[PDB]
Amino acid sequence: MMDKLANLCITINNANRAQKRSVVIRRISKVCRLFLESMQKHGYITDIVYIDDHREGKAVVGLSGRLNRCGAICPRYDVELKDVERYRANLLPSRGFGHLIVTSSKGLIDHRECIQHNTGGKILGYFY
Amino acid sequence: ARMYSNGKGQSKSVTPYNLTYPTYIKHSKEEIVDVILNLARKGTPPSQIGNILRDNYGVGKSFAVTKTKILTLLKIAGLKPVIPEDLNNIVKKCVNIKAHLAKYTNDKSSKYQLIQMQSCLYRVARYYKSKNELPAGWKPPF
Amino acid sequence: MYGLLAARNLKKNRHKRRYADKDFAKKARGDIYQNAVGYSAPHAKGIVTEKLGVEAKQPNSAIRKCVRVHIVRLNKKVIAYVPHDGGLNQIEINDEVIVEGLGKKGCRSKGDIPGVRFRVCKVQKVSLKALVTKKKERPA
Amino acid sequence: IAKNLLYPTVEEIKKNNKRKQLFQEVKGYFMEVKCAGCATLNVCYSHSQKTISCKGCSMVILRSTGGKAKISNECSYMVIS
Amino acid sequence: TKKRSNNGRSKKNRGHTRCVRCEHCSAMVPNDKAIKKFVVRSVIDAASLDDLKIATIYEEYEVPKSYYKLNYCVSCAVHIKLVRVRSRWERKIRKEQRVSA
RNA sequence: UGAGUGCAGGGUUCUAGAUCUGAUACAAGUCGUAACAAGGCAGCUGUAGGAGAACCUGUAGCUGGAUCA
RNA sequence: CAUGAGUAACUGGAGGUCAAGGCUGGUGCCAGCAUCCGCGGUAAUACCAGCUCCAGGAGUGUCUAUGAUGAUUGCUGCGAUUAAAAGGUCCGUAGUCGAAGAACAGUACUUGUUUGUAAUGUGGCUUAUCGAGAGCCGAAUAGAACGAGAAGAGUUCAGAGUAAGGAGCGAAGGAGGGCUAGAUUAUUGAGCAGCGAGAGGUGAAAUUUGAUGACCUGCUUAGGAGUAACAGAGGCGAAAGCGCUAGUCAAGAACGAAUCCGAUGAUCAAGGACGUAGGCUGGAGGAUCGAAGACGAUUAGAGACCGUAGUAGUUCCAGCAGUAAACGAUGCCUACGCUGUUGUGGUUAUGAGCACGGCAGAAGAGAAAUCUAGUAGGGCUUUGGGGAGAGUACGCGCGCAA
Ligand SMILES: [Zn+2]
Ligand SMILES: [Zn+2]
Repeated sequence: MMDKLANLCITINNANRAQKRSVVIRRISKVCRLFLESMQKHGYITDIVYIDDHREGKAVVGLSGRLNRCGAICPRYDVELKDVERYRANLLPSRGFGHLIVTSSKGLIDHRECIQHNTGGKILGYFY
Repeated sequence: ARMYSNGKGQSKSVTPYNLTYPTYIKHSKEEIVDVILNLARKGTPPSQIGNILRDNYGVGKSFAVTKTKILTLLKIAGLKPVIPEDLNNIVKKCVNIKAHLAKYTNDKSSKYQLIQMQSCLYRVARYYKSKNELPAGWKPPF
Repeated sequence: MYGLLAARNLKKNRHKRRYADKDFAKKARGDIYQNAVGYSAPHAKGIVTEKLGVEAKQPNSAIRKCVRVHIVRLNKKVIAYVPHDGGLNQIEINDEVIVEGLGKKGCRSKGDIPGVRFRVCKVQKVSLKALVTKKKERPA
Repeated sequence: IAKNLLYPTVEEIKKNNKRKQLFQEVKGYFMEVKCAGCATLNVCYSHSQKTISCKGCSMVILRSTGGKAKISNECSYMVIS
Repeated sequence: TKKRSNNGRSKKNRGHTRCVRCEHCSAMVPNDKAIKKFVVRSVIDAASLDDLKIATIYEEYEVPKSYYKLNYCVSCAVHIKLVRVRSRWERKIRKEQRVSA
């Protein structure tokens, strides 16, 4: 079976390239919800509905014009606060915009919040 | 996909969204519970119990009335078999293939099918003898 | 092999791959100390035993002047090249010469000279360049 | 979102496979069949795996097939669940 | 480089096929690759039908025909000129040939 | 507690050897011409015989074929 | 501080890479030069010298190890249709990797405080004419002690039941396999009858066979192989492979649907089973075809190609062996993905679907040809690293040998 967080990313990336505005995503987990909810806070996606089908789960989402790309990293590497900027420079296009998402004892947070809260964690994914 | 061959079939049957109580039916709870335990004592497998309840007595999925599953009811009544019914059906097919090959020794296709069947037996055995459903030194009837 | 707890499998695989590199292989598994000049020494002393000449490879047309040297440190006998214009005239039989490498990665032939792997540097303790250009004289 | 994607038309529902939908659909249902002549009522399942005979008169009322089962020529039915 | 998408033969979803023998040289060729030719030939030539009309005892007569399917290997088909070499765009055109007589 | 030294064996690394047999380089020597064009018997892979030498012949396969028919 | 004075550059280069001369004289594939590419056969900006330029400069050339060049070792970050490169097919242990929902616990994980670094190195300031130097300051790696947070990972549960798996039910489909009993012709061989001179074979002919009656036409028989036409970009099987008709024996794939159990799963060193043909050990048999061997022709020569003939093999039973251009030259699970058309088997609100295919464009991709090749840090195994020598030597394991 495919990784659920990988499946999420390819589904939205392809649909964006094909110039569609909305998609249905077919297998959902707890961190998939939290990832989508992160993209909504930063205004990359607009509307979210979750379907409680008793068979795994599924979501319907509206895409914005601001989303260029997103992706998951596998495996989920452990990082000290000293390490995160290395990954930031590898993944993101510019020092000015975009988000690298990290899981922590305080939920999902971005590479700026890591400095504010003074915490590393595990690397999860990115979008710009 | 399938475990022993290159199959990718998709024929299944849909489970309902909610289950309710089958008010259209023409028997009580206690009658349905009696019908099950009779069919059990006569020696029918629990998958066949389900088929009869649907087909003749008119109850879907056999749980909406009882709030309990078929195999659990048989354990409450004490009618539990010595071997789980899945492992039991695998030993039967092995015996059949060995009885064919015993008289038609030349059949390379049947030889092929036996080694597949035998592998599946031990994979199932190792499941049950971890959940304490079989004695540790159980061995096939062969 | 890309799993988070896969480090042992990954390490053992990647180590085995390196033997496909000629460089790593020779250092590991070949005879790297067989040569007069190489891993062992930058220069080698030896005594001249015969004077010799060899044809250049095609398409060039020449006779190249060469010397048979007995190497003190190994007791092998080897061929060496004598570089300069009138150079062969500066050497007698039973002279001592110091000998040097041609500058390739492994010991390999250079230019049009087939199968010769070293060149003369000094004769009787003095620079061959100075001898040929008449800047200095034989010790006598 | 699009209305077309979140709320399909009933036409679209009926063209899709029973699993490949936003919510999966049950296709089997129960019916009350009445026998020609004796007018007794029997509960039956559509898609029956077993042949069924009328209570009392023992006329074969329903025949099992590879798909949806076949009601005998004269008989009639109503959906109950 | 690969010259044809179908490898020059009609086999798909199979391992192996029956062989047949070439009419001209008896070489073995796979059935799904062999060049095929159909023939329907009158027993009596056209230049005799006007004599047949006075020779026959019957009120009317229908001449018997003879039927054949012939098989050829590539070398023979090219040499006998059943098929010819064609340009890179023509190679893709597929059309049924006439039955011979 | 034991150095030294007898006598048999092993384990390693080097080296000699009548004679045989590989490889590589041979300006251009001798005999043919096997491959590349339908290369003058279309070529190639496995296997088995045979033969101055390239190679030839039977059997099953492949098109990278001279045919997408 | 005071006295004299007027001394003080070389190494490598100048055809391209690579800064800087078609200058003058010698030499004529010689002598030499050249990391690489290349110069010289009498008109050499490349040899040997003169003269002018260039580069660095108290320094500059060469040889040898190593780091970089190098995404040519690839964690970040390469490749495997045709350039080097996916195991012939399955089973399978160690190993690496593994649903949704509701809850729980703190050893990894991350972080605080405290320990843990003289020199060196790092961030600074101060004094030797200046600059290295010297002197003083601050923080620090890995490792350990005690607390904290709980997203991910982990453990459990069942009024939960995967477009995860296995068991089972119903109607049906197929050259899938083993066994038993039958079949229409055809090719050879014998018997007998009719006839009375040639048959065969080739591009053209000769070996060869015929008055002991050939050839061709009848009737009888004896064997051992095979299933024509229908027959296809049709079907079935793990692959190798499977085509006459009945009867019989096991298991499998797909489809329909409100059946049952509940994580039983993916991939796989070692280990085990199958594997066209040709080959080998023993038995049965022997029609046709035909390696070896023998002739007739053709040629300078044919040992070959062609023709006549002929043996092992080619068939069956019981085994060994283990290779193929075993190829769609494209590993296995699992995803996301445009349209039109044509098949095969079930089901159908007759609108369509599900499994297995063929074909034609598009968009992307790619060195192109083209597309099993589009998108992508999903999981696991095999595998390549300029030609040659070489898939060869030595050792070892299997095999009767090959
Ligand atoms: Zn009735
Ligand atoms: Zn032919």
